Order: sequence, then C-alpha cells, then structure tokens
Amino acid sequence: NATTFASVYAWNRKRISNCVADYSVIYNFAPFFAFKCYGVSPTKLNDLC
Amino acid sequence: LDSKPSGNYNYLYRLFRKSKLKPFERDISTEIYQAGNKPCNGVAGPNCY
Repeated sequence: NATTFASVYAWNRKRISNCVADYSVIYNFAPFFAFKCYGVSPTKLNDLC
Repeated sequence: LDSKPSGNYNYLYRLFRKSKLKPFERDISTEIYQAGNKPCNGVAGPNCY
C-alpha cells in the first residue's frame, strides 16, 4: 500500500527481516489477479523459517 | 519395443496426489485436485492442477 511504485526496468529492492513473518495481512486485498506460489504451497508458509 | 516413433504420451503418473500413501496400497481413481485457499471444485481455473 504505497502511492508510488517502481518501473519495470528499475524494479525496486527491499530487504526486511528479523520479524514475525505475518502471512495473514497479505490476503487483505480481494482483486488479486495472480497469487502464484511455485515451490511452496500457499497454505504452508506460516511454519517455515 | 516400448518406444514409439510417434511418442508414448499415453503413459501417465499420479505425482500430485494430496494426502500421503501407505506401503502396498492401491490408488487409482479420478483424483480431483482441491488445493489453495479456495474451493477449486474441479472447474474453477486458477488451481485446477
């Protein structure tokens, strides 16, 4: 939920860690076109470190 | 003998079954795929693997 994002060529990098993982707030938005979860099943994130 | 000039695409394998298998068990059925945080119902489109 930021007013300004980055462009496709100048894609941003944000490193955030040392925290509670909090995979529940990310489902706040309804109109999600894609929620691709290759590699890790979308419901088994909340117990991984 | 088993290889074909037209390709043996008929042979299949059930890699993506949901729950666990026990040794010496028989599992051949329709095997509908219902995963994700949504009811797939077999006809949705997002997660009909």
